[PDB]
This record gives sequence, structure tokens and C-alpha cells, in this order.
Amino acid sequence: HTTKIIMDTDPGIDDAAALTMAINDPSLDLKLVTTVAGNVTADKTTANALKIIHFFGKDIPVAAGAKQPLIKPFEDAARIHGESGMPGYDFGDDYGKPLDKTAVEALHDAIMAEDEVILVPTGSYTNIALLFSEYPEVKSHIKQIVAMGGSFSGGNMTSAAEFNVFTDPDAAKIMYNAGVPIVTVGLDVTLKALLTADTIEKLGSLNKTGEMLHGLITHYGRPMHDVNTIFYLLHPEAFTTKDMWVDIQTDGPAIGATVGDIRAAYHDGKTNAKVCLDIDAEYFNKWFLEEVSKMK
Amino acid sequence: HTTKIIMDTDPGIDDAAALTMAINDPSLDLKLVTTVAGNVTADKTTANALKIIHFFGKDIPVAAGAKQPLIKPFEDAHGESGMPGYDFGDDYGKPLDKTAVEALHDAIMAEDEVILVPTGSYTNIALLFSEYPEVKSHIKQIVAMGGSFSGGNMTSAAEFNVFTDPDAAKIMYNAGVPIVTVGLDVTLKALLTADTIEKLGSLNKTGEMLHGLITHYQGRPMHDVNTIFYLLHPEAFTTKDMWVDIQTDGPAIGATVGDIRAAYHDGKTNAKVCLDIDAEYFNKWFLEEVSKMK
Amino acid sequence: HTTKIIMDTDPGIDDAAALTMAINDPSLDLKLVTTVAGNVTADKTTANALKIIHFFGKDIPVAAGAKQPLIKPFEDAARIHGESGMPGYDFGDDYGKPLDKTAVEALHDAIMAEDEVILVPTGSYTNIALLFSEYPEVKSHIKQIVAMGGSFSGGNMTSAAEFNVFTDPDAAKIMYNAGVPIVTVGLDVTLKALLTADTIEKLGSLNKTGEMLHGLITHYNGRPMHDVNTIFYLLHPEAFTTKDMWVDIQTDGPAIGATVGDIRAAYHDGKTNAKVCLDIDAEYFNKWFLEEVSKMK
Amino acid sequence: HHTTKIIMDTDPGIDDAAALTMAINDPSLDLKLVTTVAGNVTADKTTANALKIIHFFGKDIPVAAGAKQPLIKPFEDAARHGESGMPGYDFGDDYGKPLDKTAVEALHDAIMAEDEVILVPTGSYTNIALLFSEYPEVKSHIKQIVAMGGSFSGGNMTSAAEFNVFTDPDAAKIMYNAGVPIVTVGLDVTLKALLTADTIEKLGSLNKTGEMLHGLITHYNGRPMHDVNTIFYLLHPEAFTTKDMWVDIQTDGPAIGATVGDIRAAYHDGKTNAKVCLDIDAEYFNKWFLEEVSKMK
Ligand SMILES: [Ca+2]
Ligand SMILES: [Ca+2]
Ligand SMILES: [Ca+2]
Ligand SMILES: [Ca+2]
Ligand SMILES: [Ca+2]
Ligand SMILES: [Ca+2]
Repeated sequence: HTTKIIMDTDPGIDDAAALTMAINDPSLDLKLVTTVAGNVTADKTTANALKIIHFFGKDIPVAAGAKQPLIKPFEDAARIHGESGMPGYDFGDDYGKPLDKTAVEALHDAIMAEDEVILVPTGSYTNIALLFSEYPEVKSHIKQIVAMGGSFSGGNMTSAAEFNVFTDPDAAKIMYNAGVPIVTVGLDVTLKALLTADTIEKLGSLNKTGEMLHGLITHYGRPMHDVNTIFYLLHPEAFTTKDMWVDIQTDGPAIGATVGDIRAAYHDGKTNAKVCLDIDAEYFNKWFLEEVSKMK
Repeated sequence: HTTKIIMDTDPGIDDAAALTMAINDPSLDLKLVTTVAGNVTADKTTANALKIIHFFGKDIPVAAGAKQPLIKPFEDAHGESGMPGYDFGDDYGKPLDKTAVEALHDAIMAEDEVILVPTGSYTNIALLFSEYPEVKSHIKQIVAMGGSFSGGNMTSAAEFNVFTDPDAAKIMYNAGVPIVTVGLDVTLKALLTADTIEKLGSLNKTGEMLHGLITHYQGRPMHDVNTIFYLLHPEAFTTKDMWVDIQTDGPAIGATVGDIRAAYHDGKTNAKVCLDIDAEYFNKWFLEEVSKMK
Repeated sequence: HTTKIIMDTDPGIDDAAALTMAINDPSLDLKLVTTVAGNVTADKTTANALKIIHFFGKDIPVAAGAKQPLIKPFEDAARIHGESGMPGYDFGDDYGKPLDKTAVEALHDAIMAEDEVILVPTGSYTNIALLFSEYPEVKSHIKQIVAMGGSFSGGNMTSAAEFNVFTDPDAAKIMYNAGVPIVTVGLDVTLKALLTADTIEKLGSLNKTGEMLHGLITHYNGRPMHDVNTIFYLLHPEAFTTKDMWVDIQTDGPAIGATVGDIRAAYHDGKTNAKVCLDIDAEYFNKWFLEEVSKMK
Repeated sequence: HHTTKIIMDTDPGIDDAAALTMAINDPSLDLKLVTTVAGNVTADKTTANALKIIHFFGKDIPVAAGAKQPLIKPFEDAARHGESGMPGYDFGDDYGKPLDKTAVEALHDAIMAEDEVILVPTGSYTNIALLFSEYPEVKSHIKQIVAMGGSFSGGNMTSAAEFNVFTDPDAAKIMYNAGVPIVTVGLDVTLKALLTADTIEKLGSLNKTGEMLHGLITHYNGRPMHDVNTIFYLLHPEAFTTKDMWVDIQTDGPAIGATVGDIRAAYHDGKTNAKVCLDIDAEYFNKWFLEEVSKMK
């Protein structure tokens, strides 16, 4: 048996590393990749997902999704224009075409086709919120959501908020209230998931995949974000977790905050997320190299 | 010329009267009816739209839409149709095998120009504009039942359709498509008189049907039908272009906040707000239109 | 045999008419007038209150209060600059001085001196919020608050909000949550309290007070009267239709300054914090206004 | 040879007791006044606790009791026994009485008496918000506010919010928008300010002050020290890493009580209102704490 997964992404170098591990691990069956707009437009994140899938010679379908957040106007200060949004390696132009259907339509069809799937959002959550609103019947087919985003110890857009949640707080609130079990892979662990200078050097000489990932990773040691959704699916024993109630702040100066009820004081003992609080960084490094060494 | 219109509804007696006028006026071509959940489930509002369309012998397609608001949990306040006072029978046909969003996307992209007429909460319109922003250049305007600039009905601050899905209303009001706001400011003045309702019941089969719905619960304020009355008789309304914001949290959740002084938005407007109505002409019009029907 | 009252004001022509009726009614004992900043700064509203009290020759102390709202920055487009903020009559320049103490300190001393008082806020509620936070012991001495402000049917700063609440929504929230009984005299009644052209003509020829009030009333220019309806409520509650309900104050977002009435009683388990004024006998308001001013200087 | 004039607003509290100990006894500091606010115990009990500490050192530095409740946010009753709120030592019953005036009134008089003072709030900020609203004239007399509270890396009431800000977010917003320079002594540094087992053992054997502080510090089973870091900042700012930034207070929603730092300087046109403490020399904090207490009774 393989675990059926669907990835919703805004590649993005971090998403490229997540997709690399998901595509190549033989215990995972990646059914579908959807994209959302982020630091580049949905047209560019779509092209980037196609570039990674084509690099591995796979025919995994890509569906382009939401061009904008539900409500929060996208910060143009965060919008890179006339660039790829996934720099540091030449993929060529031979990478194929997305589906004609939207990410929401593709998610609905791919989820309803499976008894059980794990959904893995590594961008802002706009497509997931739209999916759950238009097709709430998908939820019984989803075992778990393993989401990159949030922080319980300090943000990156402000002190209070992490990028994926901050980009579409309203979509994050819909996802966090949907009643599907969530694993929160936030900055609490991703800032600890330090790919060492020694690991990054070894990566660049390993094979064509290692050369590609080295190019993306070194373009700007490196904390790895989105790839920890896949590392959690394969090695949950590498993480320390805590079940808690998570609320999304959707306005005011703390817009985009993932607020954890760390005391369990306010929600009558109810939880909606398994929050990732720590990671084995040594095993993450060993794992990352072991996995890439088996690829092209 | 005929105006192409698409109606998004939660029938509902008020939506029944709106659909009746839209179906039967020869200057309007109703391409599609979509439904949303409200006082009753999306399954029941879908059945109610199909009952009205079938009553006039039309095969106007119905697509069932959103079962719940985007964010705000629906206030539960069993057994009921949600459109009582007339027996439509069995045999009213079936919805499309796609969502309201998918049906709206296909029907709007097939036309150069359409008018969109939401008479429920705005969930399907917000989902449509988020998933398919390419529809917006095909929409001349939105003529929306909802809001109030002079006192609400769910609270003092908020009208039902906006209150039910404030987040969807915000998405619709920020989408850049021209809006006409048909709020409580005019619908509470659109009083169908006791004399009108009596004449309606004896007029014909449509009059009998509308009489049955209208009198199920002296005179009745009519809501959603004023979107169609606006399309056909804009001269019967007093309007003011203004900036409208949607309050989406706090005690004033669901408020349509009009910048009545134009103090806060650098003179920009996103809505033509209906502030008054010729109630006498509304009554005369309502009877004249129904007299031409079955 | 007199009702002890304290007025917190931002005069303002409407507050001048309220103070006029309160000073001159023999069933009322106006112990103190406090001021808050509004369309003009607190120094100007203080001067305006002193002008009205000095016009009637009374001993009534004035204490200057808050210069700014608690939290919401005062909208500069609503600030009237290099002006009195009470135009249409020259009182001269011999109107006396405020107390040395703040409005809050003067309110605390005047309320604690009475077993029972009625508080009558006709500006924004900044002083009352500060008072209840610093000296919650005053609340057992207050029989009720009769407040000018709010709307349950359309605002004047936006469609959602009335000026006095809009000006300091956080102060209004503190006041509305304080557990002192409130009567809300909002735009629902004040926009119906239309002083007719016939009344305003008769007012100007009545006596010195009528001449002074005519000067203030007709400076911009029939006229809706606001703040004076707090005093008309105290003297003639039979002139009003009221409804006890739960009122929340919106303190942020586009509906900032909204008084939200739970008109269905759906959300508060049947609890009430305000008696909301919904209708007024405008004919009696006119008759009363003329009858009262005819008994003055 | 010259002293810094300071005023402390406190809710003692073991952490405030340690802050007051250092402030009372440092020869470069002149503590003019202590005010109190309600927190984990009532304002009556925090007042008693400040008087106990002052009396322990043979001083009669005045204490003025302040606000009994937050401005707006109902006090979380799960966060309020027949308990002192400062256990682990018998201070006896000879500790004297607070001033008759409120904290606000005492703060206004003490600040206006000085050309320059530093204000040091170690509780929730209710008294400071009321002070700045009623007496904005104090602000030109205040060089700086050195505040215990906030976090830019994880809270203690929720993931988003620290206790002092969470307790009265509205008061914290008024303080952060008042235009007086702020030094933020948040959980970023106070959770690193670990008084070691070795330090706490040496403290207990040092003298009567060390015995008293040992009693309070070891009552609940090193120890992170909070409020005392305001005084450690005043004396040894070189022991801290700071960054000027714009700080907003979240006053509603699930992130209520958050101190939101514009860490990118993306949203406020490069304007700052706070010098945020991000790191501390914990080794020097320990050395300093022992050196200071060794010079006391
Ligand atoms: Ca990403
Ligand atoms: Ca769709
Ligand atoms: Ca409807
Ligand atoms: Ca005071
Ligand atoms: Ca006034
Ligand atoms: Ca403290």
C-alpha cells in the first residue's frame, strides 16, 4: 500500500524541495499538484510546479488555482514581477501544460476518486477554503491536512504572523474550522530544520537532483520550510507535537496570527490541530541526503 | 433588446415574487437560476426555485449552490418547505449536475454582457469571483437585494442577506463590478397594499399563487422583487452613488456601512444605493405585470 | 423636592439649549457642568458652558475635562478651527473661570455628595468612562444616565454611527457596560424633535432667553433639536415611546461608533442595559419648548 | 552624586517585589512614588504588598492604590483565594497606609513636581492609560517608560499574548500611542533572565534582604525573573540587545493582548514607538543581582 497525497503549492524554492521528496518516495502516491498565487502570480507558480514534475519525467497533473486571496489585498511589496519565482536552476521550456480545470475542480475530482487522501498545503490556503465551501462532501475523504504555515513563537511578516497564513487569513480560518484533522508545520519547527553547510555542499555533488536542489537552495546553512510536511508524513517520530486549539486572527495589527490556546483555557478542552513544536535536525539532514541519493 | 439576467436565490416567498416578474417580463431573458442555503437548506431552496419555474411551464436551468456561509456559522433560527401557502404539486424537474459556481461561470462566459441578481446571501457570488475572476468583465452590473442604511432586521445594524454571509458580501462589494443596492431603505417602503393583495388573489392562476404565498403569515413589504422592479423601472427609485463597506465581525457584524458624507474614500463609490421608491407605482406595476400572466 | 442632575457637555448650540432648560426648570437642581472636547477643543467647550451659566447669573460650577478621545484619533475634518463652536450670539467676555480640578475629579466629588443623582452626557462619553474606571464607587450614587447619542435607524458620521458615540466608541462601551441604567436619546427621536418655523419665529420675540436661543438656532439657516431631549425626557417621559434592550458599541472596523440594538432580543438571554427612545410627541416638544422659555429672563 | 527620578506602577506580585527591592536600594535611583493596579489579586492586596516591601527597607515612599479592573476586557476570574498574592515571607502588620488619593491623582502630582522622571509599569497599564487621558500635560515630564510586558516570540496567556498586555489591551494601546518613548521589557528577554540555583542558594544566606527574596523566589518550585529587568535595564542597558520598532496592540479577536512588532519595518513609514529588548546577558544579570543584594540590609 502507498499513501495517496495531493499537494497545494506556490513554488517557490521550499515547495520545489517538498515536491522533490513527495514525487520520489515510493511509499507516497502524489495524485495531483495544485497551485495558488503567492510571491509570483498563479501562472508562474503553475509553471514552477510543471518544471519540477517534468524534471523527474513524471506526468502528475497540475491545476492552476486562485490568483488572489479571498479578502486580504495581496501586498505588492511581497509581489516579485517579471521573474520566475523559483530561481537558481535552468529547467528548460519542455515542461508541459496544466489541466484546463481550476485547482478547486481538480481537488474535488481527485479527492472524491479516493477512499482516503492526505492534503498537503504549502502555500496560502485559498484553494482549500474554496474547495471546502463549494464541495464540503470532500471532507470525509481526507484523513489529515499536513499544512506548512503559522507560528506559535514569532512570525516572519510581523512578530505575530507567518507568510502562508498572513497572505490569506480568511482562507486559513475556513480550513482551521473545517473539522478535518490538521498537522501544523509552522515556524516553531521549520526555523529549527537547518540544512547544514556540510549537507548543502554534499547535495551539490550528489547527482542531477542534488545539483538542481543545491542551485535553488543557494540562490539567496538554510532553514527548510515546506519539505517538513513530507518529512512529517514519512518520519512523524522526528517531531515533538502538541494537540491544541488554533484560531486565525483575520483583522487588526495581529492579522495572520495562528493563536494557539497553549493553556487549553478557552475551548472546553477541544483541539483542531497537532502543532509541530520541535524536530530532530540531525535526522532531518541525514534523511534529506539519503532520499536525494536514491534520485536521478 | 432583451437584457440577459442570472438570478442567485434562496426562495423564500420574496424570491418567488422576484422570479415571477423576471420569468414573465418580455424585456428580460433569465438564463439560469442558482440557489444558496438560508432559512432552509440548499436542497429546499433548489426545490422552491424549480417549483416557480415549472409553474410558468419554463425549462430555465437551476443549479444548487453553497450549503453554508463562508465563515459565520448559520444561526438555526425542521419540517417546513421554506416557501409555504401554495400547492405546486410533484413534477417540477431536476437541478443541473453541477454546482451553482460552475453553472454561473459557464452561463456568464457564454454572454457578452449579463446582469447578476442575488436575492439570498452572496456565498455563490463570492466563490465565483474568487475561483473565476475572468467572469467580471462579462457583468454589466449586480442588482442585489440586501443591506440597510437606516436600520436592520437581524440587529439594528444588519439586514438578513448580508448578516447571513458578511465575508461573501465583502468579497462582492470589493470585486469592482458595479452594484445597485436594494436594501431595507426601499424594501420596507415597497408596501403591497391590502387592496392590491385582494385584487391579486382574484386576477388569474399567477395572482392566486402569489396571493397564497403573500398571505400565508394589512399590506406586506416586498423585498427581492424590487431588484426586478429596479431593472424595469429605475425611474421609480431615488438613488445615491456611495462607498459601501461590509462589517464582518463585532456586534455590528453584517452592517452595510455607507459613507453618507463621502468623507473617507477620496470620493470613490462602489454602489448605487436605493434610498426611496414610488410605492403607488410599485403597486400599479405589480398588478399590471401579473394581469399579463397565466 | 428637586432632582439632582450633573451635565457633561461639549457646547455646541444643542448643549446650550439643554443647559438652558436644565438651569431654569424649578424641579431640577443642576449641581455641576463638565465639558469634553468635540467639534472644538475642551478650552472652547469650557468657555461656551461658562457663557450659558453666566447668561442666567447662576453659581453653577464648570470643570474642564478630556481634551481627546481615549483611543480613536479625533477626525480633523470634524474639528472646527479658529471659531467659538457656539456661534450666533455674543455673550461678551465676563463669564468667569472653570474649577481648578478636572471634570473627572469634579464629577467624583459632586456624585459622592448626593445619595442619588442623574448624569446627563450630551457630548462624547470620555469623562464618564474615565470616572467609572478611576472611581467605580460613584455608580451606586447614580439613579440613571440620560445620554444624547446613538442611532438604531441611521447615523450622521456614517450610515452606521452617530457623532457622540463615533467620537469615542471605547468610552461609550465602558459607559454601556458599567451597569448604571441608561436612557438612550438617539437620532431615532432627535431627528423627529423638529422645532417648527412658527416656534422659532415666536422664540426670537419671547424675551432675552428666546432672543439668545433664536440667535444660536438660526445661525446655520424648522430645526431638529438633539441634546435638549435629555432634559425633555427627564421632565416629560410621557412624551416618548421607549424599548428596553441590549445595546453593544462597535469600537472598530467600518461600523465604528455603531450602537447595535439587539432588537430581536436573540443574543443576550433577555438582558437589557438601555431604555432606547424610539418616538417622540413633536407637537408637545414644540409647545413645551415655548412654555419653558416664556418662564425665563 | 546625581540620582534618576523614577515612579513605579505595580501589582505585587513576587516579580514586582524583586523590582521594588532593586529600585528602593540602588543609590543612582530616587523612587518618588509607587502606584498599584489590580491583577492576580485585588488592588487592596497589591497596595498592601507594595507597602510591605517599602516598610521592609525602613522607607515610607508613598503608595497610591489605583484601578480595580481593566478598562474594557473583563478580568479572567480563573486568573484570580484568601491569598496575599505575594507569598513566602512574613512582612508583619506595621507597614502603614496608602495615600487617600487614587494612583492617577498621585501620578499626576508626582510627575508635575519633576522636570524629568522615568515611569516603570510592571503590572497591567490601566493607571497609565487613565493618567495620559485625564492629564496629557504629564507627558513632557516623562523621559521614558520602561514597561514589563509583551512578547515578540510567544506569549504566556495564549501563544500570541503576555499577561500584563493581555489583562488590559486597551490601556496598553493608549500607552503605546501616547508619544512617550517606551522600552519594551517582554518575554523575549525575561524568559532568558534565569536566576540560577547557585544565585538563589547564595541569596538565602547573604543577609535579611537575601533571606526575604529567597522566601518569595522559592515559594513556588533556577527562576526566570520578569519585572526586575525594568530596573536592570535602567542601571545596565549595555546588558541588553535592543531594536527600535513600531509596536501595535491587538485589542480584540483571538490574538487579543498581542504586542505586534513591525519586525520588517514594512508598514509604518520607518516610524518607531518602542525600543524592544530582544536579548539579555543572563550571566551579568546573576552577578548584578547578588552584588546589589549584598549592599542591602
Ligand atoms: Ca510555499
Ligand atoms: Ca468550482
Ligand atoms: Ca431571498
Ligand atoms: Ca482623576
Ligand atoms: Ca453636544
Ligand atoms: Ca507585575
